[PDB]
Amino acid sequence: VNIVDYSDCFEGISGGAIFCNTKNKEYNIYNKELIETRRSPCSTFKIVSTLIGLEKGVINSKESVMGYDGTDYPNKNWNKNLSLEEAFKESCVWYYKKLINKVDAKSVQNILDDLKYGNCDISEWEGDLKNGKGHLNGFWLESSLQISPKEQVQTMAKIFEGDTNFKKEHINILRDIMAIDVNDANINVYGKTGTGFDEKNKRVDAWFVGMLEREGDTYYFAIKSDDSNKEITGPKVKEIAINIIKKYYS
Ligand SMILES: *C(=O)N1C[C@H](NOS(=O)(=O)O)CC[C@H]1C(N)=O
Repeated sequence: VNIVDYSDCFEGISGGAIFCNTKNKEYNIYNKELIETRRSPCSTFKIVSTLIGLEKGVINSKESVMGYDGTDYPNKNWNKNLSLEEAFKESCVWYYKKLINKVDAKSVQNILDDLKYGNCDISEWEGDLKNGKGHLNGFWLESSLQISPKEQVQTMAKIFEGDTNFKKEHINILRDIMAIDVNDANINVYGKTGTGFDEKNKRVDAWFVGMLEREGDTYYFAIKSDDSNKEITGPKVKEIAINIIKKYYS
C-alpha cells in the first residue's frame, strides 16, 4: 500500500483515486479517507446489473433488446429498441430499470452478498422517490446501496480475474462494452462513469471505475470526486482518470 499524490491531475477538484495490481499486490491510494468511504454507485452499477441480467437470462448478448414501448424521452437515443451495447453506452435508464425489475430480490441480494458489493442494501428497491422522478429511480441511484471506491476495485478484480461464478462468456460481453478509446494503442482501458448528487451532504458522487491492461500487468481502479460543485460529473472524473493513467501508468 503506497500513498500517492495525484492532486495535479485533479485540477483543483476534490476527490481520490485507488489503483490495484493484483499480481504484485501493489495498492496505490490517493486520499485514503475518501477511498474507504461508501457512497451510492450510481450508473457504475451497470457493470454488475448487466452481469445479473445475463446470468438470469433476461438478456443474452450485446445485441439483446428489452422491448421498447414507445415512451417519449429527452435523450433521442433512448427512444428506440436499443441493444445492450447501446443501452450501456447511452446509459438508458428505462432499459436497465426494466431489466432489473425482471429479477427477484432474493437473487439480487445473494449476488451482491457473493460479490461483497458494499453494504449490499437493496431495501429501497424503488430508489429515491422523493426526487419526483418516479420509475426512473432505483436502489443503486442515490438510494440505499452504497459502496466504497476500494470495494469497487475489489469487486472489479474478482469479476475480471475469473474469481466469481459468472460465466466467462458473460464477463467477455462486459469487457467488450466497457472498452474505451484513450488515443493510446499501447494501453487497453475499460470503465464506466456514474453521476449523482448527494442531497443530504450537498456533494456530487462522480465516478469512473474500471481497469487497465498494459503489457502483461493489469490494474483495477476507481476514481471518485465528492466536490461541492454540481458541475463535477462522471465524464469529468473520467477525464481526470485518463490524465492519471497517461501520466503514471503508461
Ligand atoms: C448514472 O449515473 N446515471 C445515468 C446517466 N448517465 O450517467 S453517466 O453520464 O455518469 O454515465 C445520467 C446520470 C445518472 C442518473 N441521473 O441516473
